Amino acid sequence: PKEPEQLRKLFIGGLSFETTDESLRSHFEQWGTLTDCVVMRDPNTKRSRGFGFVTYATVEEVDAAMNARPHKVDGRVVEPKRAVSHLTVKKIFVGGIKEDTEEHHLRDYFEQYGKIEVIEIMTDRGSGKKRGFAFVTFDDHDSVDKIVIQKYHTVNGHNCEVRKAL
Ligand SMILES: CCNC(=O)Nc1cc(C)on1
Repeated sequence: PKEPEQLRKLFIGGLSFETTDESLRSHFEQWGTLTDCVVMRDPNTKRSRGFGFVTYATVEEVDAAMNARPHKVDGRVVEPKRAVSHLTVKKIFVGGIKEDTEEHHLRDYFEQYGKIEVIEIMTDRGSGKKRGFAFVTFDDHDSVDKIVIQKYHTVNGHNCEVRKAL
């Protein structure tokens, strides 16, 4: 069936106060079918709060919208972010990789979530032996957001624990 609606939403900050439900929709419909599209407004003045959200029909459409950043909506560059279970970070902890996991294993898997800038396989300060965890730093937070919402990560045959770092 359909992916949970929470995973199909983009929360859009930094809107022009002149953006409306209609103009936000016309912009973001370029990347998929929108089942919902709302500019948040003050209940008394109706003046925009400067943020809103859109809901796509599928997660692949969310991906397409996020891959089309930067978005200039009604003349202003906006800030779309998905929902995670917002702590906006570019680095993940990857645990459970044991002693046989190498940089290329982590790179070949994680590079499909985003552009990698740093891979740090953690070693023991005294012995140099691998400790069984690593950190991966990407150029942008959406990679991390996609990663942490997955139930499972399999790298080098290991079932890994992945969380946002710092
Ligand atoms: C700034 C983008 N929006 C959010 O982070 N949260 C929201 C937006 C609506 C609506 O409800 N929560």
